[PDB]
Amino acid sequence: AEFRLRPEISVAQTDYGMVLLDGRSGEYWQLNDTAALIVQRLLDGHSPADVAQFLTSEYEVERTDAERDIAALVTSLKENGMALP
Amino acid sequence: KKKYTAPQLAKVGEFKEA
Ligand SMILES: [Zn+2]
Ligand SMILES: [Zn+2]
Ligand SMILES: [Zn+2]
Ligand SMILES: [Zn+2]
Ligand SMILES: [Zn+2]
Ligand SMILES: [Zn+2]
Repeated sequence: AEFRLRPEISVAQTDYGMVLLDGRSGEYWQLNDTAALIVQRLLDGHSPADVAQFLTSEYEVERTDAERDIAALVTSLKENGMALP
Repeated sequence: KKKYTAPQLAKVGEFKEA
């Protein structure tokens, strides 16, 4: 249940936002503000359910949409080689 | 509450040898 980045992934906070770099492939990705917030809270050890609760309490988003959006982001992070399965 | 923008991930580029 623990969200983990792949070992070769580095993170930077920049003026464009949060960036993830794959040190093997050289691919690097920009996360928008919501994606960065989700990833940061998952890396803190919070569950996706925790993060959904946070998003609904802080943003104009329904709980159902928050859960789907978190799940889609995590799936995309795994798809694109940033997060471990 | 804050305006919600759905999470987005964008590939910026690929670092290679020069
Ligand atoms: Zn990789
Ligand atoms: Zn944190
Ligand atoms: Zn928790
Ligand atoms: Zn806040
Ligand atoms: Zn909706
Ligand atoms: Zn909805």
